Amino acid sequence: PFFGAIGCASAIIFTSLGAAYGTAKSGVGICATCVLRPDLLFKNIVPVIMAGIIAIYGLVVSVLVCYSLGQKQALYTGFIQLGAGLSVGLSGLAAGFAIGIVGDAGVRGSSQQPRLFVGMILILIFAEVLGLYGLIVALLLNSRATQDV
Amino acid sequence: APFFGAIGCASAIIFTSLGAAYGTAKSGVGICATCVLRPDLLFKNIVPVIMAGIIAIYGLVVSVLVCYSLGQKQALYTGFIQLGAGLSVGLSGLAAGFAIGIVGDAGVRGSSQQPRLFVGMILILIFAEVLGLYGLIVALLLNSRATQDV
Amino acid sequence: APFFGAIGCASAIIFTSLGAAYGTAKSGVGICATCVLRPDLLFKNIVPVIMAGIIAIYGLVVSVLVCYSLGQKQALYTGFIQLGAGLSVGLSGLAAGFAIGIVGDAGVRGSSQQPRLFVGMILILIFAEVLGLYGLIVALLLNSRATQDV
Amino acid sequence: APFFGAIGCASAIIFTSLGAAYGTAKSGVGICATCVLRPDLLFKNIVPVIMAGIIAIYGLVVSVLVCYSLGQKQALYTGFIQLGAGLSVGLSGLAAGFAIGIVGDAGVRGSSQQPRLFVGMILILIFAEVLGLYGLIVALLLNSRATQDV
Amino acid sequence: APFFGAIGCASAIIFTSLGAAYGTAKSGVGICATCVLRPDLLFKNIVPVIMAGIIAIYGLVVSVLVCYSLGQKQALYTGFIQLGAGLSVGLSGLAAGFAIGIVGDAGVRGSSQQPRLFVGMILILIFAEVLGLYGLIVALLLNSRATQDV
Amino acid sequence: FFGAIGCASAIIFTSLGAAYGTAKSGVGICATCVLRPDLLFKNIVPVIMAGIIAIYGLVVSVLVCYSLGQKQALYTGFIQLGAGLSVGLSGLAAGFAIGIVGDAGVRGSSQQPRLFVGMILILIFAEVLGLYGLIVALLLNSRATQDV
Amino acid sequence: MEGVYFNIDNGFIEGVVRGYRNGLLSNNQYINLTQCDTLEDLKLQLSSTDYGNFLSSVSSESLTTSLIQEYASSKLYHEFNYIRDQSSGSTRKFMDYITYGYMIDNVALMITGTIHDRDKGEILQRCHPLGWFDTLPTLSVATDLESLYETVLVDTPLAPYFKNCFDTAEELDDMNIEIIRNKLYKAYLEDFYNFVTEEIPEPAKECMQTLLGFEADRRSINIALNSLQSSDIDPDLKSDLLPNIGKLYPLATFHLAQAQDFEGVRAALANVYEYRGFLETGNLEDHFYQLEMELCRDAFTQQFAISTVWAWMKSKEQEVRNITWIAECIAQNQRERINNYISVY
Amino acid sequence: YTVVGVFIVVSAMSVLFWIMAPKNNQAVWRSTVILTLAMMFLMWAITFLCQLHPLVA
Amino acid sequence: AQYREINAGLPTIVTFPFMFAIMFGHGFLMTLAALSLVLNEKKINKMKRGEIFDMAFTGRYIILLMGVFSMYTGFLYNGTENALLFSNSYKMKLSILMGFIHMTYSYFFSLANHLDIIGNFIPGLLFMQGIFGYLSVCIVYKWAVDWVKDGKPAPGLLNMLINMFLSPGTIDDELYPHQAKVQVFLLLMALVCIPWLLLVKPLHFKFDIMIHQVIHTIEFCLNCVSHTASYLRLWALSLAHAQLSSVLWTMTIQIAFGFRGFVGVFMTVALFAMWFALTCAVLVLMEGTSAMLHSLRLHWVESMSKPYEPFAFEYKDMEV
Amino acid sequence: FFGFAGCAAAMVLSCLGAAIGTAKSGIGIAGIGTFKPELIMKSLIPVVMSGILAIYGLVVAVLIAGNLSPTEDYTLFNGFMHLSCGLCVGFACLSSGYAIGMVGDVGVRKYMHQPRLFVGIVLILIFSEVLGLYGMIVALILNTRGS
Amino acid sequence: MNKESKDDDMSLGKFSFSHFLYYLVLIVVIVYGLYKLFTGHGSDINFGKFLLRTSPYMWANLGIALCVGLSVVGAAWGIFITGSSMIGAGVRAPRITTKNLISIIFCEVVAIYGLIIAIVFSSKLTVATAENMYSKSNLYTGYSLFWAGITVGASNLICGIAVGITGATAAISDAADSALFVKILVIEIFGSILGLLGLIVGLLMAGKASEFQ
Repeated sequence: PFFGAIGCASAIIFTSLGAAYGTAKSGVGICATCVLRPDLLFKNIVPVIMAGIIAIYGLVVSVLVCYSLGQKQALYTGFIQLGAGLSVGLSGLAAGFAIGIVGDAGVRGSSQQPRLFVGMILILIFAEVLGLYGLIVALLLNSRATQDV
Repeated sequence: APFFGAIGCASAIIFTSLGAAYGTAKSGVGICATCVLRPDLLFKNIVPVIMAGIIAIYGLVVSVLVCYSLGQKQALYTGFIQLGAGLSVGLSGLAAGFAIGIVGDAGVRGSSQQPRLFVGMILILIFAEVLGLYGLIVALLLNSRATQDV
Repeated sequence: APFFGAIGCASAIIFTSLGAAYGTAKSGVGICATCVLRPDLLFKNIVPVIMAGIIAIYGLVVSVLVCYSLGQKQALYTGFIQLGAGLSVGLSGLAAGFAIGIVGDAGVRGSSQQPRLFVGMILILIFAEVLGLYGLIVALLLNSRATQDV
Repeated sequence: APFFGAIGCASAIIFTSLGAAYGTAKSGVGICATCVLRPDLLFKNIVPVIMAGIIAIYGLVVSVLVCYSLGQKQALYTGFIQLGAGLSVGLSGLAAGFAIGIVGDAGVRGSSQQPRLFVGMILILIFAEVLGLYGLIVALLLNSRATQDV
Repeated sequence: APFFGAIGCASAIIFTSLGAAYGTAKSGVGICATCVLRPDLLFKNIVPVIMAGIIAIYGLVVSVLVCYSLGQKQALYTGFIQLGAGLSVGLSGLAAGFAIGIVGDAGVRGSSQQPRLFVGMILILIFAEVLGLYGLIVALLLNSRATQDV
Repeated sequence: FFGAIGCASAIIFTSLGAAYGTAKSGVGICATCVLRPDLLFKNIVPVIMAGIIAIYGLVVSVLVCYSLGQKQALYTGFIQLGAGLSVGLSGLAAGFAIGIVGDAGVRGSSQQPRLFVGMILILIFAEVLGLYGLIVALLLNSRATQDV
Repeated sequence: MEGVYFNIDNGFIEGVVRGYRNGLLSNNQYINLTQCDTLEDLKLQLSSTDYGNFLSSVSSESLTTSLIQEYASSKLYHEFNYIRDQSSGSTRKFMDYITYGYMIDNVALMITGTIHDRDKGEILQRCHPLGWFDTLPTLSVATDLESLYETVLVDTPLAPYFKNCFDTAEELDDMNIEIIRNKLYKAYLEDFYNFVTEEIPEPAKECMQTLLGFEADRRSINIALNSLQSSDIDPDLKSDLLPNIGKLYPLATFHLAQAQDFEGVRAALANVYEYRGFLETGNLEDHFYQLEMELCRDAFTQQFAISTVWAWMKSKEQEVRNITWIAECIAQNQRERINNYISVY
Repeated sequence: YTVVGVFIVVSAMSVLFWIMAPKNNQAVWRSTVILTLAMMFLMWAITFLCQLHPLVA
Repeated sequence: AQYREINAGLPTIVTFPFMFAIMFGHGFLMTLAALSLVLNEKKINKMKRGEIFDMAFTGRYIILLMGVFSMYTGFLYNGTENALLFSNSYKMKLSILMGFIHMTYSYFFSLANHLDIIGNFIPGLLFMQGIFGYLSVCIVYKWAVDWVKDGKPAPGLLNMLINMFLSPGTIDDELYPHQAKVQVFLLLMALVCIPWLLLVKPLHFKFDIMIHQVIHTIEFCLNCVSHTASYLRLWALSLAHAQLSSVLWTMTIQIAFGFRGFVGVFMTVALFAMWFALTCAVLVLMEGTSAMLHSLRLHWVESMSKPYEPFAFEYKDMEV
Repeated sequence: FFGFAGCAAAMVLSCLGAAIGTAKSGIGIAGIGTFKPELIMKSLIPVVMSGILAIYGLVVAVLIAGNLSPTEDYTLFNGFMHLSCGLCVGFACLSSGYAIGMVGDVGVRKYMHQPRLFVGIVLILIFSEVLGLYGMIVALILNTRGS
Repeated sequence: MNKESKDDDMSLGKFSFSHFLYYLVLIVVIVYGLYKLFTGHGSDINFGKFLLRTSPYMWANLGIALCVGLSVVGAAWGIFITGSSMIGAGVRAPRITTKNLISIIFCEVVAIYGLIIAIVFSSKLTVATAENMYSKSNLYTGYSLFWAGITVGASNLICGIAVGITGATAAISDAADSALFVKILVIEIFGSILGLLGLIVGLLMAGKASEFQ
């Protein structure tokens, strides 16, 4: 065994890829929305900062899972961390993938009408429950991996 | 023993979070496009985002129950019912979110022009969530047999 | 044995939930467009989503019946008929849901112009449940012989 | 002794160099397209290439620090650590370079007609480098325990 | 021993030669003449071929350094530590060669019309050309400790 | 022993290439026959020329099938795969080339009777690749029966 | 990029497409023939090129306007219909899709001209998949959408004119030839983006994407400049969708299309092409011809690429229009004014 | 042994542009000698015999 | 951009050419080619040869100062270098101490401007001054570690990488052992700089500040690691250019002198001409690729100091 | 017997790269109506230059096949170095032929377009030939250091 | 062993999907099989600590028939685009497009090239032509004939494809038979000599694999 390091890095890699795709999808709609009028550029920056907050859960989960790692690697310490990191990584990647399209659609629709910032901010801000549930499942899965031989 | 049963608990929340993310994105795209033309239908069209995002609680509760039913020791035959129930709940939540997003986009686009299809659009989106409840019930029935071995 | 019979239980509800979600999305995509042309056909268009969603109960019933047969102990020959019954009911439910989606969308678009064409679209969706009924009967007959000991 | 962690040090600089090269190409395409219309924003738009190319220094310093902590005995407490620690910084640098490419191309194309979002694009890249820095911190934390294997 | 790790020296110039070939191939493509000639762009466009070929020049030195440290017969410890340096220079040389190819094609097409874009177009490939040396330094650092195996 | 698929691979590849060349020659002959009823006899050369390649794979499959089931070992089922792949690749390439060559020769011969001699010359000269591949399969099948 | 895939039909179709383009006339022959003014010298000078076979098949003692359209119409049938009969697969499907894309607006012009007492014999030469003896007489004479749906469905494969006929059957496009031509041009650009999106990653396409992207903005600027001072409708489909979403917008093309003196958007979008903000239609057409000619000469020399087939298809229509305007200008005993500047690009 | 002794010997026996300067360009001429001398001090070239035995391993 | 005296391009005239000349004796060709365009500037202005050579001919003082300063650092590399992992261990740690003086000089120059009536500069350069000060102090003490209480794994980045991860430890390795409180005082001084940065803004502003202090805190936190992380390009390009020059010179010098007679003059003349021809293009490629210090000094150095005023101010400084 | 796969697969990439480079370079010599002045005047350098890539893999495969023998030291197992030695020259010859084909097609296409940029296609195309020499030099250096 | 039927099944399955790729849409090659094979090989090769490789045993003979089959299959595909060029021209001119059939002789010689080496590479046996690992040792001599014949067959297929690719553009190539077509024929000869050079270098580097006993 001794292969739990890729599962530990997959939580920050999936949240970093989902946050990068959400920031790219937010900047893609913000680049087209900024061409119409330079009066709502500060309002469209909320999707990149909201999508970038999902990487802190995978980073703190990767640091907490890395802090409980033992000196001897075996089969009991290289199987639960892969699913625990893959759960928070896939949850942050799905939340970043939905936050990218939600930030792109809200950033594109926010150019013509500035009143959609409440609904786009609420629908875009309502995607953190998947990453929080994935980090909560990764904490419970990481809590049962102690005493590795 | 391998002790690799956490992939079944992670696959349920991964599939439910992916289906809820795709349904929330597909419902938020048509909700944003229909909300750009008029903001009065935002509160009526806001139900599909919560309905698509509510499917993640089944995979999160199934992963929490599968993680709570794991224990300190595992065997080789322990990681089967969690993988089947996790894959079934993940596929059911992904199909329910995929149908919920396409139903929410056409519901918001058709409801943007004339505000009369909200009864059928709310009934289709409220009726398409039964697959996640059936897969969560099958994941609970498969999870009930995982608290006796080991 | 490994006791890996959960894939046959989850494979029926996965393909059944995916085909039911695809059929409900296919009927909900055309229901919102057909509801704008005639307000009287709004309540009549809800029958294809409920008719397409009825095929999901076969994989949930076969997975719920096959879920109790696992238990804690297993063997080398127990766990093979459930995969064939689950994949057999899942493929027929996914194909019946996929054909029921395009048949419901084409039946709603053709029924939007004239009301006499709704009997053909309802007849195709009513006639497309024979594959799911035969696959559910074969999955029930295969699931009935799987439980012999324990 | 047997070890397989040698590819983990070289795997770290691959994703950051590929994402930095793709971000430099996507930023250079919009900078070259915007430099033809007005030569005043050409010197201002050149900062995102050098700012995007600084993400490879974290993977190169992590690869040099992981290569400096290499011992003479290979075991299970040294192998597989540099692959995940370098793979996390490589995937974070590849995602930050991939977002910096679309952010630089969209910022250069939107700033080509009317430059008003240059500080927003530079703040988007400066806020996008923190995703690579967060992966680099976990790669340094996992890379710090790659020595003393028995 | 196993005698695995000899492909690391030959694998170095593969991605670097493919990236330099893609950069030199993509640099000549594009508009270079419009009516009868260009504004001295023929003498300026020759820099991206040598700039893309610099990583291929360093890849032969890295592959020669790995080939000198390969040897006829060595232990399994030096073989596992020797492999891995070629993929780091190969991936960064391929990504920097692809970014130098796209930046050379866009800088050649945009530089064909206006000659003022060659200053930023040369600085884009000059700033993107360090990806091969950044991986070559890590490959030389890992290859420097692969000698004197026991 | 796994050389049973080698005897069927030659007739499978030659039947597939002859089927595709006969389909393209029949489509080109049917499309060229609508413009004039005099080119029907001239347009039938590509289907008859492409359909003659099945006899080499059938005779090679019968000859390779004749040495199976009586004398076989762990080293006697290797030549049938190379001979069947050899005749199958040459028959499949010659059928696909003879189909487009027959369609282009029928389209060029439909305008005037000038390209029909060139298409009939190339179609008559394209059988050397099938005969050279058939001679290697006959020479490989004739040299068998070495290890019991 | 290119040269890494194996294509059997693409090599013969690319060689047969490059063989007709190599034997065609050049800019030196058009510049030399444009300077001279004589009906007898035009037949002798034009006999050396590839059009000397069709022009030499039927000719009289005087220059006629009917023989000029019959020469390019006879050369277009052998240059376009001859390659489709000898080809098959995705190359013949894309080549038939391009001829169906040009036949979407070319058949729409005959369908709109059918109400004005127009037939198959009263239409000019245009790019199509077949001649006007199989599908053009029944499609041009057929005024009902039910017969045009079965006539378009009878051809293999399915063309994009069925959706335009279905949208035009309910009166969803326009009541004039302007809105039907703009919606047909936008649907033709959407179909070219659909086939160019489908068969895109066979080779490495670089000049085809820039030629289609510049041709979309040149077609939108030409459609907005054509309706300038014509009182066009801002809420009507007259703005073709382009790949640029940060330089050219639909509101700027719709506002610039109306007679309000709003040509500053073309000057803001300028500095990258041959067009510029002005008030002369001849200078805008000459700059649009030189802008469309850019990236077209590179496709005539490069081989093993899918963009060279579309660039040769547009270069055949541009060379047929330039040869028809050059022959029509000298056929009337006059000197070209706008065709002389656009004779070389 | 180190270059800190040579840089301390240069800094000890050197004013380092202190204190006055010329009239024309007194700021660049004043800080230029201190920046070049401080750049040379960090560029003192402290060679081997602290990390000697090169050409290893 | 109308600053005449300060502070736009004051430290860029020394920090620019000194840090730019470290990437490039190979510096004699840049000083000869840079000094050759002095008298021939009027005739070379109307020759019309190249676009980068015209901008290099306009900035004759920048290429003359950087070309003259590049010969000093270039002559030392091409200290000695005879093997691998010997010369790079000192040239790698030399760029940290070389860039730390310009980093502290930019903070002192930024702290000198705006002259409580001062603030927003006391918290900056406190965490990086402690971490980078202990890393530069460990690199300075690492070259004196003889006897055995020393080591070169690497030093520099190895001590800072091992530090900040163990409070109970003292140093690993080659650090000042007096005894363990260096990391505690560094972590306390770096952790105390968090509230003092945002707290010192309203006291220094007087005799919407929250978002500016948070964005300046995160931008200072990212630029503090990016500014120290961007220093590797000088030693990377210097070691790559020195290895690329010494490989061709060592691979051509031995073959040039062999086969005495006419073959040594012809083969040595052709090999020396091709070697010098490739060496001039390699030095021109490194000089063209040495703009990273100008870009990072123009954006990152100009962001914490105060624009294109330092580029014209650096050339206008040597002219007046 | 495992060492013969590298020598047999050594020139397989150089022959496929030189064949595609010669076919891609020869495919662009069709146009455009001038054969006396410029086609071929200086466009024959890529076709003849691309054929020299197979000689390095063929000579390296003949030297690697002649160097190894069944009675020599082959009980290691150390025969995996011949696969990297042959694949190193094969990938460099294939990339050099693939870049030489696109450089010859771009130089032949841009040669007839402008009469002033003819030296740029030759100067840019001349640098592409040095790519395949590194795999042959590394293959000969790896074969010289072995048995 | 198990690799005996897997090698023939994979060899037939690769040519089946490769031949079905250019055909009508009935089947297609699995692109995920390469990433699944690389991930499955690197995953099992990475963990655990063990040498992962293959072992050839006895057969060693598929390169002999595969060389002549690959040369005949490569030579048979070049004549399609070469012969279709003259029919593609048609009535455009009576020029050298009907007299440029010299490339078809080299394309027909490309099928004999490799097949002559495969015919001369066996004598006095059909099961084994050298020392095999079924009744003796020294199986490298019989093992190298498979890779040498596969390399010579692939080189003959590439030269045969390059000959037809040169001839199909080298039919007439300007507009007619007024300009000489020898410029494309020079590149066709330069891409035609690679089969003879690769066959001479592969035959010389391959060694002797006949007269087994």
